[PDB]
Amino acid sequence: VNSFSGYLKLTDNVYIKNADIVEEAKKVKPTVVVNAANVYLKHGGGVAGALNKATNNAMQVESDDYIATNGPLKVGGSCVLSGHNLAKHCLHVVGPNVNKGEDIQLLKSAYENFNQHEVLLAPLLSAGIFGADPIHSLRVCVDTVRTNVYLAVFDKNLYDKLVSSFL
Ligand SMILES: Cc1cc2c(=O)n(CCN3C(=O)c4ccccc4S3(=O)=O)nnc2s1
Repeated sequence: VNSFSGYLKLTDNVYIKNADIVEEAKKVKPTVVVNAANVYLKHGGGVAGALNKATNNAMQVESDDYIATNGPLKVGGSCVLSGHNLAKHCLHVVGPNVNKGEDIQLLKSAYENFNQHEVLLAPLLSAGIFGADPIHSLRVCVDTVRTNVYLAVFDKNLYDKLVSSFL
């Protein structure tokens, strides 16, 4: 039993809710919140911009030190950093950005990072400003993630479409 509330159950391990991931993390304080990161951990917009703003830019400060030490992530890769005031940890995961021409096949590799954590609060990878089809992102999530994932979808119209079209 966990404290995630109001989710629809899609499969044995995947749950979904029309919610603002910033507000969900602030309420639940999950062990792991997933950020929709880029390889430079430049948290400018979309989910990353919102998560970072909620940390008063502390996420960006920590991320800049991480990049200065380690260099950029790989598309499809991830790193674990602090969750600041939102969660114990933040798993920064890089899904492919379609508006950069990146290989959508890398979306499965991106979701594989979730399997290293027993429970996560997450957005749909490569959705929003990353330019992929969210119905496809949900499909890849369900077919790749085996650990317990709680998906927050900001847009109510999209959530209904994802639910209604979910096979
Ligand atoms: C605070 C934040 C949550 C969040 C999120 O959940 N996503 C993934 C789901 N969405 C889309 O694919 C999408 C496409 C067109 C318009 C609106 C949306 S959407 O509902 O935001 N993307 N960006 C953000 S920014």
